[PDB]
Amino acid sequence: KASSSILINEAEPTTNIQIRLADGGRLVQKFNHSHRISDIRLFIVDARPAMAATSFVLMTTFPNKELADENQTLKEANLLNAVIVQRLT
Repeated sequence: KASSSILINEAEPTTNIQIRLADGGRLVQKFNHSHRISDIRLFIVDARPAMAATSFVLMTTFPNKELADENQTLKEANLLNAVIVQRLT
């Protein structure tokens, strides 16, 4: 089952990415530093009813860099910003 319930524990430091829609839509995504952004694929697929065919992108603001994962933990990307911004257009 797509993660979907990816929630940030209230006892450990984890990264949380939020996504807003240019049409007045908003979604919250919480990820763990030891997880792989690949998990987002199942999560998105779970709530991918409208995104079905929407051009979107995910990027962080602090360092101002384009997302970049791999497959292992999330911090391994060296970009663990904790709070990232995702745009939907």
